[PDB]
Amino acid sequence: EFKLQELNLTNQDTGPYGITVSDKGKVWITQHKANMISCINLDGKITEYELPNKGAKVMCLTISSDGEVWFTENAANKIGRITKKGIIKEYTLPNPDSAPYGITEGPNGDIWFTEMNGNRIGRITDDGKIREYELPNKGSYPSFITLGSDNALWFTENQNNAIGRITESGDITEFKIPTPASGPVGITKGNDDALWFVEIIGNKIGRITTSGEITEFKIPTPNARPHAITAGAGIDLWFTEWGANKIGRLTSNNIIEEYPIQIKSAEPAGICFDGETIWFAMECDKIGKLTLI
Amino acid sequence: EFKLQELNLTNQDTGPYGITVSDKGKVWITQHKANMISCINLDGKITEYELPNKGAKVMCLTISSDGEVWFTENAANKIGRITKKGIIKEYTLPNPDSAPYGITEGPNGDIWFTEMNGNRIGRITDDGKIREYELPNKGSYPSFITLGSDNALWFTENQNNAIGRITESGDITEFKIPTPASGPVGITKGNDDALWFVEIIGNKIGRITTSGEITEFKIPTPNARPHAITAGAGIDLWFTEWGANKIGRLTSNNIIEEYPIQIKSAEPAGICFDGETIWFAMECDKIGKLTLI
Amino acid sequence: XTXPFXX
Amino acid sequence: XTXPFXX
Ligand SMILES: CCN(CC)CCS(=O)(=O)[C@@H]1CCN2C(=O)c3coc(n3)CC(=O)C[C@@H](O)/C=C(C)/C=C/CNC(=O)/C=C/[C@H](C)[C@H](C(C)C)OC(=O)[C@@H]12
Ligand SMILES: CCN(CC)CCS(=O)(=O)[C@@H]1CCN2C(=O)c3coc(n3)CC(=O)C[C@H](O)/C=C(C)/C=C/CNC(=O)/C=C/[C@@H](C)[C@H](C(C)C)OC(=O)[C@@H]12
Ligand SMILES: [Mg+2]
Ligand SMILES: [Mg+2]
Ligand SMILES: [Mg+2]
Ligand SMILES: [Mg+2]
Repeated sequence: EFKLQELNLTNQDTGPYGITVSDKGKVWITQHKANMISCINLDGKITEYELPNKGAKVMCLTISSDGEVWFTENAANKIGRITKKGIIKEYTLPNPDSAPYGITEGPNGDIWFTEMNGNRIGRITDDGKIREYELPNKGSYPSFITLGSDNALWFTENQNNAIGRITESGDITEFKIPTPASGPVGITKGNDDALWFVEIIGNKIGRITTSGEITEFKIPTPNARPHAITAGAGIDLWFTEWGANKIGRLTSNNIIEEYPIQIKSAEPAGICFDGETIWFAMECDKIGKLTLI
Repeated sequence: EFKLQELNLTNQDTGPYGITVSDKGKVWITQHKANMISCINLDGKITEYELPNKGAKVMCLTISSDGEVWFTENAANKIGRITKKGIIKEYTLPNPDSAPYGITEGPNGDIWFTEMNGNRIGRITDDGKIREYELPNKGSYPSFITLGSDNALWFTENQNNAIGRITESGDITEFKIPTPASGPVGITKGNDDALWFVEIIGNKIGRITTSGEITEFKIPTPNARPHAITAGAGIDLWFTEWGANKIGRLTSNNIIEEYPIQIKSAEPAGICFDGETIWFAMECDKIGKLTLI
Repeated sequence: XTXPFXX
Repeated sequence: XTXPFXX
């Protein structure tokens, strides 16, 4: 089957939350307590990137096409950027207290992000111009954001019980999730080209096509409280089960397997896939990897 | 200066991507959505060539010395050919799915092509024998391919940040581009006999001689994202700027001029030159021509 | 406990 | 958007 190994961090302050891998097996984590971003080299060595000002609350991050690490500062109203030369750039948002969270690359290279308190999708270029698009509904609380097969950006709307679609010209479109007040969180592009997402409340894995067709699959463990979802090999879809302390896998026939992490109360957050290893961040000071064999 | 005219296609499904001209002003386009190849007669009429099986993803094409249109089928693991009698021949590659992309004629008449997932340069004869040559480095992602003044075939290595050289005997040689992770795409023979190429990430026009000397020229528009490059009159080198929605021109003194398209979000792809008109394909359902006035 | 309340 | 991701 599979096997579960947890790497313990040496910094114990830190709060590992968002995770990503690169064009080698370099894993990058956001650490919201330490107020820094660390990278674990292919074989061994961590390198931390301490932010200039304290209290930024570093949440999601992504590796851009031109070798840069982009991240959001939830409490500092900023978009961050580590260049290939290792320097940190920070970009303040137009409106006070927008609370940026999710982040991913756009089809043209631009970096798009969600603003939770701001209630608007964002957009930023390397030379750092920003333009935003207000959502239609009051307090949608947009969260994760992913790039779909139709080259529009797809985002979950935690309060508005919806999956949102935004294309290049800022045209926004929303699809109401059948499960009332399900509170969607993680969203990702599946290898079948549909958008897959989690329901923290509904306790369901959601699938939405580009057309808009929705199908749902119930998570076997009650109150699992899923946070982040990533695509694995073939049709696999892995997800961190924060409340159940497990790693969920949606495999063949849309069946959900759940692998217990069970070092207790670990708080699994962000999750990704390098081609062989499912990597996931645990807020309780460790990093989890999961291989089949 | 110059002037910009966009002809709109009547097929709207279509996605024009690769373009080429003939021993008249006959322009041939690949249409990867329609799954067909069309030809626009010197004055007026289109003639479509519908592929037998759906989902082939027709990418690059070229007009061979003996009056044939050769093309690659990216998703069907095939090399295609339209004979001068108008019939379509398809040749499956030895290894499943190899994902052929770029295509050009060899010095002996053979048709050479690149396999992206396959990680190997290909070779095909009219009577349809195929032989391949594995690349040295893992996941070079070879793309465009062109015939240099030294009669070796030159190709860009998108992942491996290199310009590759292959002679008749399958001798492969690689030259690492100074700009790290620049992700080269278009390559063409310039009228100065050097090989010119684009860097989708680096945002540079690259020149490599047959000896191997590299010089680079920065594109004025940030994040231009160049795709294809063709030789024009004299020392001119034209290129489609996909991300910037412009047509770039490297003129006298290696200066880059940039002509805007201004049909929004048109997606310029393949580009060529018939002697008077720069022809380029725009994925968003039209074809662009550009003459000097 | 998932960062924003209650993600 | 240039055919293969991301040419
Ligand atoms: C500047 C940013 N760039 C470029 C640098 C990127 C925007 S884009 O190029 O990614 C884009 C994605 C898909 N678009 C299509 O036309 C398209 C997507 O799938 C298809 N066509 C497939 C079809 O078969 C066609 C058919 O379904 C047509 C559809 C569904 C048309 C839908 C409406 N399209 C538009 O109105 C275009 C809307 C925006 C502007 C899109 C995108 C950018 C998302 O248009 C496109 O440029 C492109
Ligand atoms: C799924 C979550 N559940 C429910 C199943 C459990 C409750 S909890 O996990 O959310 C809890 C809240 C904060 N905890 C921290 O570790 C924490 C809070 O602030 C901090 N860490 C920051 C610090 O690093 C320093 C701080 O001043 C004091 C700390 C960290 C003390 C840590 C010692 N904690 C424990 O011994 C226990 C930690 C776990 C067991 C705690 C429970 C004891 C409540 O819960 C945590 O997982 C979590
Ligand atoms: Mg960048
Ligand atoms: Mg022939
Ligand atoms: Mg927590
Ligand atoms: Mg495109």
